[PDB]
Amino acid sequence: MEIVIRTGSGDVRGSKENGIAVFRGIPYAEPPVGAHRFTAPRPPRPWDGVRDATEFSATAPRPPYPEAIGALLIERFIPGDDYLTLNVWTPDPNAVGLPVMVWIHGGAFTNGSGSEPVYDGAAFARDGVVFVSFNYRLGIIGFADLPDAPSNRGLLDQIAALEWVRDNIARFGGDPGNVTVFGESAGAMSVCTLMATPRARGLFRRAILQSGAGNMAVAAEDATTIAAVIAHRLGVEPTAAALAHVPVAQLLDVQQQVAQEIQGAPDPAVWGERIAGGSVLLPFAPVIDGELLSQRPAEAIAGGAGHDVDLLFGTTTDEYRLFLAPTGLLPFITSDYVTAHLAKSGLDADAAKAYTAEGRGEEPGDILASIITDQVFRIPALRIAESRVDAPARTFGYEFAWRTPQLDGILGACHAVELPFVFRTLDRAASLVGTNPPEELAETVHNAWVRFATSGDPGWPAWNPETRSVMRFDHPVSEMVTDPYPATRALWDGVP
Repeated sequence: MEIVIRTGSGDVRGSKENGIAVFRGIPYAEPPVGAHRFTAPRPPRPWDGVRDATEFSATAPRPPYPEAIGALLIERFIPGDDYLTLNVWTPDPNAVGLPVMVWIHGGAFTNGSGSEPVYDGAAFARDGVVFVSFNYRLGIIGFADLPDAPSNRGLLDQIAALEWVRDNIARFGGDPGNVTVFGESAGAMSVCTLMATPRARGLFRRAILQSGAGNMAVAAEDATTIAAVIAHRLGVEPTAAALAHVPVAQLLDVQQQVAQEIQGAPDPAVWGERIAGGSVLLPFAPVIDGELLSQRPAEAIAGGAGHDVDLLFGTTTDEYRLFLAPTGLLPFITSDYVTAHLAKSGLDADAAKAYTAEGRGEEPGDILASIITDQVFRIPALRIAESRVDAPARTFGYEFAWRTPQLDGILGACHAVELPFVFRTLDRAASLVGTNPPEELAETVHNAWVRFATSGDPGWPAWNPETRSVMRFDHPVSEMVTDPYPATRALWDGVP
């Protein structure tokens, strides 16, 4: 049952699990402890002999998800400091040139891990694909901007993991020249960021963006404000020199309070006018630091970044209901709040009527969820696709429309719902998808992902601005649709 493969830092021992070879917790960077919380990832100290790679490693420090989210998205924490590791599933390390899929987990840049049970790679390996997942630094440690630390450690970690794949995956049966990077939410936003980052050059041939685009980056001046507030609350200076010594529980407490304040209504006396006015979507997203990431990923992609990479992208029909619906408070939202929200984007109150006309909500709270779905997910995804009209590589789109039955159906096809369908891990995701989700749909979705990694074509017509065609996944029927929701789409043509 043991299987020993040579890496770059030494031999690792995995296990053969039913025609599949699995390796868990292969280190790709030295433990980021103390001052090394904030330094660039360092390749692991090489070793003689065989290091065990049969168990998942520690995961990155993270606070709990907010209570309502956390009941639906149940995380598995693994203790320890040696968390910059990756995991490989392959049908046979001696195979020749298999497609390689590298998963970047989501979690708002503060949560998640590569080793969550829902991200199990076995179904990909069974289908002839080498699958890799990994952990990267999160939150303050991963992304808070400090004058004495390289920016965006978590992005550097993702680059280091992808370099590990380039330099080692052939020994696991994979073609380094056929890597599809994929991710969901913050993982998909990370992929877009990597497309806009010169340091990530050549590390992937294809990309799958599940519910994330190029909008999620923190302006350098806002990151400086965020670090200053964090340091003030910790009673230390806003430097890596100071934060290297703060106990991690104290870091996570301040981090979680910052996350809560920015998600709500930030007090201008604490945060300044920009942040109080909503200039930060996620406060630990990658910083536009100027050297690693020179501009917001959306603008880089509009100028050609990633146009050589084949792209499959999509969103769920009801993305933002995950954040607004599960506590039963949607019915209290008022029309005047929706109108004020539309006004922040320069749209008139009657924009709400376009949502209702397209079946995207009759009550104000339902309309608000659809608006924010468009602002955060759907329109940013479409802007990337539109930018690629003349790209040499191919572009395909999907809409994941299957609705989860949890909480009497109130979530619809909410954010994250496609995850266990992609991975064929429905029995591990019942908190989000319920007890009896359709395995046929998991087969359909997962097989399309395998086809895309294999060939760059998921098996349906390419996306273009003429017909704007996407595969609408649902059960019992999945089928192509053209330019869904066109009137609500057109509302956003001139919005900043």
